[PDB]
Amino acid sequence: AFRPRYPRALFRWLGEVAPARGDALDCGCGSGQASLGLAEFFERVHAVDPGEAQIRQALRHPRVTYAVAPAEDTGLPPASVDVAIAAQAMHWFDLDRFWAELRRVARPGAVFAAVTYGLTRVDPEVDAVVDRLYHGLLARDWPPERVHVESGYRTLPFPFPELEAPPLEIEERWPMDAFLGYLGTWSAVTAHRRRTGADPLAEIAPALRAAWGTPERPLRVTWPIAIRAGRILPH
Repeated sequence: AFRPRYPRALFRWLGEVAPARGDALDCGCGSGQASLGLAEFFERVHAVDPGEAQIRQALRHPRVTYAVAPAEDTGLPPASVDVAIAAQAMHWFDLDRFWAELRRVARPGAVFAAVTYGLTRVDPEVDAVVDRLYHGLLARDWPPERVHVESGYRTLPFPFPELEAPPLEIEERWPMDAFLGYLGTWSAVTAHRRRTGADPLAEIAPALRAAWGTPERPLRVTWPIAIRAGRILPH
């Protein structure tokens, strides 16, 4: 199964807004899914996640240092970070302890960005089918509400003077089978199977093929990126 990747443009934007390009902190890094992206624009990447299994499987890079730690207690030296990102949903974060930690590690002007993405879009025919899946067939099966990440962090209590983030999107070039594989990663798809014993992707596949046309043809698939960003400490 394949998953959307944050684009180079996101990391490039972080490289420009940061006060310098020395040190990036990846807060809740999982297995390094965004860490290598940061490494393109920042000299050192410090990546933390509390999950030992995630860190054990993390993708090695010469300039990325991983550690098992919560985002709120990184162990990093104070005043050592130019940018910090949380791009895996701020999972299990105590926001107020987290903000204290960012203030401790930040250099003057350092940027924090909470980053997520929204519902995949392809074209209007395919989107109608996806909308029926997401809002219709899976409506009872959405996972427990995570108000902040679901709002694109619009609702996140955010204590830092904010930047205006530019419009950005994830872009992939996927044939139908890759796109179905991706839909199969949604929590709601698993939950639907647990509840009904039926595969909702099998149910929608005829309609999806009709919308797709020739299933082997790769289409441009996008996801809109949502960012809430600001300066942790003043310049």
